[PDB]
Amino acid sequence: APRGPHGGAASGL
Amino acid sequence: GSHSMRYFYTSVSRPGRGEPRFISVGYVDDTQFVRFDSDAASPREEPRAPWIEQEGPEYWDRNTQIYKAQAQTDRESLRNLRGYYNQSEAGSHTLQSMYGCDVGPDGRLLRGHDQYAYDGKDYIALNEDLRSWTAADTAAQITQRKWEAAREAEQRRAYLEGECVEWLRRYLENGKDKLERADPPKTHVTHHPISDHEATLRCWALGFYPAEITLTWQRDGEDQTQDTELVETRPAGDRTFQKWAAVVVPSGEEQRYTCHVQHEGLPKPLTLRWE
Amino acid sequence: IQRTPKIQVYSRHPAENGKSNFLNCYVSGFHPSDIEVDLLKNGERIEKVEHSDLSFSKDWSFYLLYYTEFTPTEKDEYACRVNHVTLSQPKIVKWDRDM
Repeated sequence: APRGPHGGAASGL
Repeated sequence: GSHSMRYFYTSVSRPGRGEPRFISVGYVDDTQFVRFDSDAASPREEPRAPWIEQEGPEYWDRNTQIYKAQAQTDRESLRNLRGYYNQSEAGSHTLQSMYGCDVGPDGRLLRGHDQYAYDGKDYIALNEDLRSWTAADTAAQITQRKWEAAREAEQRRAYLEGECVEWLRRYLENGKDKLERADPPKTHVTHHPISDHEATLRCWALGFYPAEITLTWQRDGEDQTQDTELVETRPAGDRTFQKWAAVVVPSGEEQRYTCHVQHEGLPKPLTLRWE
Repeated sequence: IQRTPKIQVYSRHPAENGKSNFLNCYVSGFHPSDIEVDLLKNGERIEKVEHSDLSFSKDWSFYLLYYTEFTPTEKDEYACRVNHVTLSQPKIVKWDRDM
C-alpha cells in the first residue's frame, strides 16, 4: 500500500 | 530470497491541456499489482495482479484517497519546481517519485528508498540511513531545507520500516505462488550465415522470471563483452522476460564459442553451444 | 535534456506460422513520457492495440509494452512505428522473428 499523507501540509517539494 | 516493493509516481504538466496528469503504479519485484490514473473516467486504485484482488473495499478506498491527495500535492510541487528553476508557465515538465522497501527471506528491512527526479534528472533522495537527504542541486537544497524544518524524513522512515515492510510481507504471503517462484530461462542457440566466411551465433533466453539474468559469450573461455551484441531484457507479456546475446564468428570456428546463462531459477549456470 | 526511445519488436513465443501468438513492441529508455506507438500489419495500423501502464526504470527513463494478438504467416510483414519528441520522423522497426 502507498504511503499516506499523515503530516501533512509539508510532504510536497 | 530478497524481495522489493516499489511505487512509481509520474506527474506531467500540460499547459493549455488541463491540470497535470498523475499516474502511479505499484510493483512487488518485477510484478505490477496496482495502478492509479487521474485521467481515468473515475480515478480509483485498480488491481493489476490476481493476488491483490482479495483486498477489501476499505483498501481500495483508502489508497484511492491517498493517490488523489498525492496528485494535488504533486501539482503544488510542480509549481514550486517551476519557480526553483526560473521556468515559465508555458512548458511541460515531469516530476517522478520512486519509493519502497527491500526485505530479506525473513522479511526484515534490508533497505529503504524514497527519491525524486525532475524532468528526468535526479532531484533529491532519502539517504540509506532514512534520516537525511541528498540534494542534486541548489533547487533541491530548498526542498531539503523545507523537509528538514518539517522533519519529513521521520515520516518517510516510519513508512519504510513499518507499513511498507508489513504490506510487502502480506503481498508475498498472498501471492507466493507467483512472487516466490523463479521461472528459469528456456535456452537455445541459433546460427545465421552472414557471408561465405562469417555467421551469427545468437543465444536465447526465454520465459524467465524475475528479469535479472546474465547472458554472456566466451571464445576459448574468454569473455567477449566488446564483440557481443546484447539486447535489453524485454517483457513477453505473460509475466516473463526475454533476452538474447549474439556474436559474429568465423566459419568453422563455431565450437570455440560458448554461451553462459546465470539466473536465480538455475541451480547452476548453463553452458550452451551451437547444436 | 531528452532521451530517445529504444525499440524492440518481437513475439511472446517463438513464432510459428499458423499459430496464435502475441506481437510486442517494447519502447524503453525514453524521456519525456509522451510517445506514440503503432503496430503495423503489412504497412497498415493494427486497431485496438493494448499497452502496459506507464512506468519507469531506475534511471528514470520510461518504458511501455504495446501488444496485440497475431497469427504469423510467411507472407505477412509486421512492424512497430514510433513517434517521440526526440525523433524528426517516425521510426519503423520491422519484426524479424530471429531477433
